[PDB]
Amino acid sequence: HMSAPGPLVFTALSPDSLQLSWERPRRPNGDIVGYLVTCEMAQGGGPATAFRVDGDSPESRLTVPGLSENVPYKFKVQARTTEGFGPEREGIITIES
Repeated sequence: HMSAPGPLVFTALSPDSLQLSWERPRRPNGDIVGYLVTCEMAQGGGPATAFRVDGDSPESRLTVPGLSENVPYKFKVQARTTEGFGPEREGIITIES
């Protein structure tokens, strides 16, 4: 999926927050203007948080708070282009300590 963001890289910062990073799509389908990051418990049924990332970068980083430990979170990152959204890159992360 070359139009999708690179694989998500999770850097857990604390019991309740992590940094998510991703490389821009190797082959964007359109002009990337930002990203959409959506976070929710992987098990579903939970609240989702959407983060609108403004702009593009070879690698983008986002700190995502309001998490918890021992709960897998599913992150979905899509490039925002001038024409729409690119395909999602998904990544699941659990923070333990």
